[PDB]
Amino acid sequence: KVGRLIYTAGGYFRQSLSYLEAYNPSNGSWLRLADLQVPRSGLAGCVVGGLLYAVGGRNNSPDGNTDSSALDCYNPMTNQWSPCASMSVPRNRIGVGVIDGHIYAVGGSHGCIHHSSVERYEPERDEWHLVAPMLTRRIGVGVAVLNRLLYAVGGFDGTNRLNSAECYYPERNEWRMITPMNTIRSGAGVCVLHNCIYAAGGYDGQDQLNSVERYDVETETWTFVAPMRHHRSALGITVHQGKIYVLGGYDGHTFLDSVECYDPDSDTWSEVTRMTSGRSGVGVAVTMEP
Ligand SMILES: COc1cccc(S(=O)(=O)N(CC(=O)O)c2cccc(-n3ncc(C(=O)O)c3[C@H]3C[C@@H]3c3ccccc3)c2)c1
Repeated sequence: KVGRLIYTAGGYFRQSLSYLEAYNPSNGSWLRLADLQVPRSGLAGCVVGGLLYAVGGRNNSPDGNTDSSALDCYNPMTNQWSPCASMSVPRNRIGVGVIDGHIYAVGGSHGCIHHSSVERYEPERDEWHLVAPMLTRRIGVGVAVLNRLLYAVGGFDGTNRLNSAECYYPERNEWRMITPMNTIRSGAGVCVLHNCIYAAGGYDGQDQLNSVERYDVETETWTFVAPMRHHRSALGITVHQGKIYVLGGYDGHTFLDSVECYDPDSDTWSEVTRMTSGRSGVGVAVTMEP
């Protein structure tokens, strides 16, 4: 369990970014690691087998906006990125989750197209295949996995921001609606802690949010917990040693460098570190130090 870092990849400030940086909660240090081969914002990060994956996004640059179908793999042992097989379609503002060593890519946008499609990556075979699509088109969708079920939360369907959510049951290759959130959220951070799916922040169509609510998969209720100190949309999120960490985002005025940490035992947030520069739309995941 020792030696794990919080990795943040890509993001946005003025343009899409190629940064890969890793925070050590044990000593407060940040490390700058190998840049992404292509700058990307609106991507998602995940880890399988100790390897860090960067999935989808968009390269917003002065000379273009290119939505990404890319899957790239970072090995901390080598400090090198390697391309993997690309997805069927570009997916900006994507959500991803891992079930039993397989990466699920959910939703996202391609130009004005809002995807309901979903595809699954097999790392050993380096292949993507489409699975059943969601019941709703969703970009800026939050995704997390609990008890080998995959949850897609909120987002934007092309017309409305959403409080709805749904769950994918792999053995039936089927999606079902779950209880909707209390709050409309696009671009929230979604993660799993204990027996709940948490949705932190986002944009409700009017303001960036500091509220946080959690879905109890047993009781099927959404309950608010303590709000974050900072309102933020397009934040990064992960869980580490029983606590939630939120990284960066946009508060309506500033691209935040703030990293906050939620303690579920006390139901409190605290500010634990700052990123090296403010940014939004990062991918985040946890694995061993390089
Ligand atoms: C002012 O500049 C910025 C401020 C913050 C972030 C960024 S971003 O570069 O990181 N980026 C932006 C990109 O992909 O082009 C991005 C990435 C992931 C999630 C979201 N996100 N969060 C809420 C909503 C919403 O409006 O419902 C959306 C975004 C998708 C939805 C949207 C966009 C346009 C019109 C309607 C709806 C955005 C830029």
